Amino acid sequence: KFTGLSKEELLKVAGSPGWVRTRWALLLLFWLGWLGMLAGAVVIIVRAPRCRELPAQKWWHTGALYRIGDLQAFQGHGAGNLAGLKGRLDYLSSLKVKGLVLGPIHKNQKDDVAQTDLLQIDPNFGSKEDFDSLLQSAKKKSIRVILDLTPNYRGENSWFSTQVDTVATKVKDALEFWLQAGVDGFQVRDIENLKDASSFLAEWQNITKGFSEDRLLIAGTNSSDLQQILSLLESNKDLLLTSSYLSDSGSTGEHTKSLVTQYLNATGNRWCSWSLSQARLLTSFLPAQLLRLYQLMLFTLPGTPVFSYGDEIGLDAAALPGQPMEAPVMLWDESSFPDIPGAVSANMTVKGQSEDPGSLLSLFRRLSDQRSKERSLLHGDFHAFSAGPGLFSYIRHWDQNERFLVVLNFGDVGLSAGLQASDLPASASLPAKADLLLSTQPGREEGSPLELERLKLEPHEGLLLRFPYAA
Amino acid sequence: VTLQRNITLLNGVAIIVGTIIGSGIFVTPTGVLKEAGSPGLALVVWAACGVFSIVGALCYAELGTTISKSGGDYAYMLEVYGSLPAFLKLWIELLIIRPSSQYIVALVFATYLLKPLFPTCPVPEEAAKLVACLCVLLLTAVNCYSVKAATRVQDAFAAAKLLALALIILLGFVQIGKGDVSNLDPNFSFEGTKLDVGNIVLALYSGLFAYGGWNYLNFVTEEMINPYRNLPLAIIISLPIVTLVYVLTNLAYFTTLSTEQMLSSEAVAVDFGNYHLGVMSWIIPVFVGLSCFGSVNGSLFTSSRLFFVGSREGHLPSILSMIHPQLLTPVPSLVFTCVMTLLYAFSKDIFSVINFFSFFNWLCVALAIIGMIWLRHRKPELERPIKVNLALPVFFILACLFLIAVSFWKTPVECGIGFTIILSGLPVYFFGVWWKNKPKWLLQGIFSTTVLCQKLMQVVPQET
Ligand SMILES: CCCCCCCCCCCCCCCCCC(=O)OC[C@H](COP(=O)(O)O)OC(=O)CCCCCCCCCCCCCCCCC
Ligand SMILES: CC(C)CCC[C@H](C)[C@H]1CC[C@H]2[C@H]3CC=C4C[C@@H](OC(=O)CCC(=O)O)CC[C@@]4(C)[C@@H]3CC[C@@]12C
Ligand SMILES: CC(C)CCC[C@H](C)[C@H]1CC[C@H]2[C@H]3CC=C4C[C@@H](OC(=O)CCC(=O)O)CC[C@@]4(C)[C@@H]3CC[C@@]12C
Ligand SMILES: *[C@@H]1O[C@H](CO)[C@@H](O[C@@H]2O[C@H](CO)[C@@H](O)[C@H](O)[C@H]2NC(C)=O)[C@H](O)[C@H]1NC(C)=O
Ligand SMILES: *[C@@H]1O[C@H](CO)[C@@H](O[C@@H]2O[C@H](CO)[C@@H](O)[C@H](O)[C@H]2NC(C)=O)[C@H](O)[C@H]1NC(C)=O
Ligand SMILES: *[C@@H]1O[C@H](CO)[C@@H](O[C@@H]2O[C@H](CO)[C@@H](O)[C@H](O)[C@H]2NC(C)=O)[C@H](O)[C@H]1NC(C)=O
Ligand SMILES: *[C@@H]1O[C@H](CO)[C@@H](O[C@@H]2O[C@H](CO)[C@@H](O)[C@H](O)[C@H]2NC(C)=O)[C@H](O)[C@H]1NC(C)=O
Ligand SMILES: N[C@@]1(C(=O)O)CCc2ccc(OCc3cccc4ccccc34)cc2C1
Repeated sequence: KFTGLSKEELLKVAGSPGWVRTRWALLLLFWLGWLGMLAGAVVIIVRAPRCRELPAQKWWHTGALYRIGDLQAFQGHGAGNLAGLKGRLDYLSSLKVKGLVLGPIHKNQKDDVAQTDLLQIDPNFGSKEDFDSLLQSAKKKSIRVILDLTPNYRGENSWFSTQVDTVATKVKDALEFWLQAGVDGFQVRDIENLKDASSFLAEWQNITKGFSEDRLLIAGTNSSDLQQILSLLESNKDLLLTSSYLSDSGSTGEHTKSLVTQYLNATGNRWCSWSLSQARLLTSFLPAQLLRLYQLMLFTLPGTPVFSYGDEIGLDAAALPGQPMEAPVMLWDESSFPDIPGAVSANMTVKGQSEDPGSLLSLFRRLSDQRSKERSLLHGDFHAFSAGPGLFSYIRHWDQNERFLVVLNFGDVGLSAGLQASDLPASASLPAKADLLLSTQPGREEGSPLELERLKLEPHEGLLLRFPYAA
Repeated sequence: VTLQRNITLLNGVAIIVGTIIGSGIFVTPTGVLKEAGSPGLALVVWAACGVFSIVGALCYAELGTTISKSGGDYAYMLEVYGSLPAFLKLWIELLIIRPSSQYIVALVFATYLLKPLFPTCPVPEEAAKLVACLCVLLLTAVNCYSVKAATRVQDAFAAAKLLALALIILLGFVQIGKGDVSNLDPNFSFEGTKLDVGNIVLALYSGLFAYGGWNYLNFVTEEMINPYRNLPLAIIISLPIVTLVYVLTNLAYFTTLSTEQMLSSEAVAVDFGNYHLGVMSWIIPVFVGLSCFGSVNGSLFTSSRLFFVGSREGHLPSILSMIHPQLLTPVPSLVFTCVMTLLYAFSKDIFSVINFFSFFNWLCVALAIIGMIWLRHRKPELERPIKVNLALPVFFILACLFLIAVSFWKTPVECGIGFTIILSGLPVYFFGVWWKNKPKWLLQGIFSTTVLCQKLMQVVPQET
């Protein structure tokens, strides 16, 4: 029309032979190029390796457990009943705990065996109806409830030293009673005082699994010997066991590294629980300068971390006047500890530490959401490797997600890292430049990538570097 | 030889519904919940974007019945503001706006159709790029074959995506029919509403992405059977259906998952299928791909017709707007659309072009509606079958100017780059359009390549 031909000229010029063959050849060439692109997409899709299948986790695989042994000392005086515990479930949801090990609330008088009853509630905590309301209130907050069924919890010998059979007989009915009531698990402590111990846990684990597969059973010892632990873990393998295996030592890092790796080796990389005791705080075994390092360690090891109440604020029992070491008072606000008024401080309480970004509670909250969200920390693979003389370094990696690298300094001198990897699998080998997610000590800005060659660590520092799946 | 009108009322309804309901209902809710904080603020954002799009569609129905020529939102600016702003709109609407909008939906199609082979895993990227290019090439071949075939494709895929969203909605209804509510408590659903309207307008942009394509029947007029009735009746029927389905789909999303369950998710429809279905949960990514296929088809249709109209005004080369006889389809315009859409497959991240150019995309609509008011006052000798109440265009102009002025007030570093790319067409306008009396070194070569493309594609000029 304006820069081209018209109808008739084109129809008598572009109708000649050759041009028809040209446009038909271009048509078939276009369709063969389309089929070539389809084959190139198919052989790229089948060349992709595959992707791994998820291990079908339980609810206690996805976070931490929280032990509240003494209910009176958790809230305080005048409110130490089961009904007041409902008011703290919004605070417990800020720590992102997945379970709750309530202490033994049953009616136990004293060392007489005939008067105690594991079916009845002690009246100084409440009744059955405010327990049923507590279970339904915790069910809405996505928090499970585990009931401690240790029979003689007011006394020295915890399993009724006279005989063994009837006290183990009432536990068998108590499991079925409280499972019908609607609890999610049980705990028994001090099983080293239990005669014929390993053949009772199998029966109780059988009943607890025969009700449902989503039910837990925790056992607790005061042992530190590895073989006494493995002997209890012979026929049982889905049993959770809290002990004093890490409460022994750890002045050097090569001791803690060997203690973790030998346990994971001798067990067979099965699912375990990481703790420091069965009913004690972290401050009962560690000085105050190592409380951040062990909190970084317990949240990144392959298992379930278990804590007592007050371990997120560093609740020390010996840092106050006269008080039992089995039940310290939880420091909610500044007006918590009533007598000797003027012994608590601002950095010793919950609300004082709930604002400070460089606090201990802030570190607990920043670890407890990474543990319950990231895939290579939920069911990732573990690999430790050799490092500088005093360090503990390891890597968590699941399939193709974000890889995590933890470096810990269990010593009092400034060290260079020297991450001589040299033994990792080729899938999860170290990069040249890793990022930073947090640090235990202030004086580092978070988010900018370092490089793991001249990596320098001040004393009692812990690093949580991360790096993505690449090649 | 003309373009031979075929579009019925139901075909126009299918065009608008299939082009609007693409990928945004399956991708964007995480971005809206990230900037709103609370689910109730997300639902009021979705309803606000719905009412905004309805008001703009009524104004565009009145404009499309007034002027009634093809290539809408560009012919309406050419009628009022002359040739240079129309060329600038056509330049930007070509280069950045059309192939990136097609390539995004094609890539979402390819990503979601390959999810059952890689369930918990990142899809390999070049397989997705190749499958997206295969989608684009198949749809442009179908469009080059016939127009009735393309309308049949759009009809079938619009019905398919409607039934898919109906399935998701009825699953969300039977979940709340099981006597307990995860979300949607009368006092909990608003807990988390942040603030800072600057952090609210980004959620408004993320919601307004999912309503894009509401004015495409204005592009594809001059091919409608009885346009003066069947264009506003298509708009009125079509766009209220989208808003209701969008708010019900968000409501069904919220009663399966909690808040930060969705804030840290990757595909909220795949998780929804994982919850309410065991095996046979691949139905939902299959249906997401089937939605994005029809959306790509409708966008290719309207883009080809826009460049067809833009060639007729002497703003583009005249090899475009040449119809092929015995098929009666604009073959070189379709080839030119597909070539640009495949050319934008070289970018790594192309989602970061939306905030570079949203201000111009709403500035052109505001300019067209200002021109509509000025044409109603200046030139009242036209036949107007529909006449909107005033202060609907005035409120729409005020809302568009609010969005423009706010986008120059929170993120002004991308709008400068966007305005830098806009004025790059000003050398191009003064070479080809304004600069006549060209040398014979250039006119004979342009004539030769034009007649060569004519002999290749067997296309004649228009005139009938
Ligand atoms: C690509 C495969 C598709 C198959 C069909 C082929 C169709 C080819 C369409 C090409 C479209 C690309 C050009 C876009 C439109 C711009 C041209 C225009 O508006 O002219 C109308 C004008 C109309 O001519 P008419 O057909 O004689 O009316 O077009 C021309 O005169 C020829 C223009 C050729 C454009 C080639 C690309 C040039 C890009 C700009 C280069 C820089 C020029 C400025 C110099 C100073 C820069 C600092
Ligand atoms: C960069 C530009 C110049 C390249 C453009 C090349 C086209 C993309 C190729 C691809 C296939 C070719 C043609 C293949 C077959 C022909 C014949 C014709 O098809 C028919 O069968 C018409 C007879 C009938 O009614 O059945 C119309 C489409 C056409 C021109 C096609 C138009 C597009 C062609 C020229
Ligand atoms: C839901 C169904 C339609 C599947 C959609 C995907 C299909 C596998 C693809 C492959 C081939 C495509 C189309 C190829 C050409 C046409 C022929 C067309 O029939 C005609 O020839 C009408 C043209 C005329 O009458 O002149 C109707 C079906 C259609 C759109 C096909 C519909 C199916 C398409 C989109
Ligand atoms: C319970 O654990 C035992 C071994 O720890 C398994 O076999 C049961 O053994 C007891 C005797 O101690 C019998 O009373 C049961 O009848 C046995 N169970 C059977 C035969 O199924 C067994 O693995 C566990 N029980 C179940 C039902 O799984
Ligand atoms: C666990 O605690 C007990 C009590 O302090 C430790 O001592 C045992 O006490 C009981 C009676 O109280 C004796 O019958 C045992 O013989 C004592 N154990 C030993 C080894 O003599 C016990 O040692 C603690 N366990 C560990 C591993 O330290
Ligand atoms: C600890 O792990 C090592 C490998 O990581 C294993 O030790 C092997 O033990 C067997 C028999 O005990 C020896 O025959 C091999 O030579 C040992 N290999 C190495 C590399 O030490 C084993 O899995 C664990 N060790 C033990 C004693 O069980
Ligand atoms: C709370 O803060 C006070 C003051 O910031 C701490 O008191 C310091 O304690 C360290 C070691 O105990 C001393 O080296 C400083 O000299 C003390 N400073 C002052 C001003 O007294 C107190 O220890 C902190 N409480 C806790 C539990 O860390
Ligand atoms: N509803 C859709 C969906 O897939 O959900 C389908 C159709 C469609 C059509 C046009 C559109 O415009 C997008 C856009 C606007 C302004 C500037 C841009 C710059 C670059 C790229 C795109 C820009 C959005 C959508 C989303």
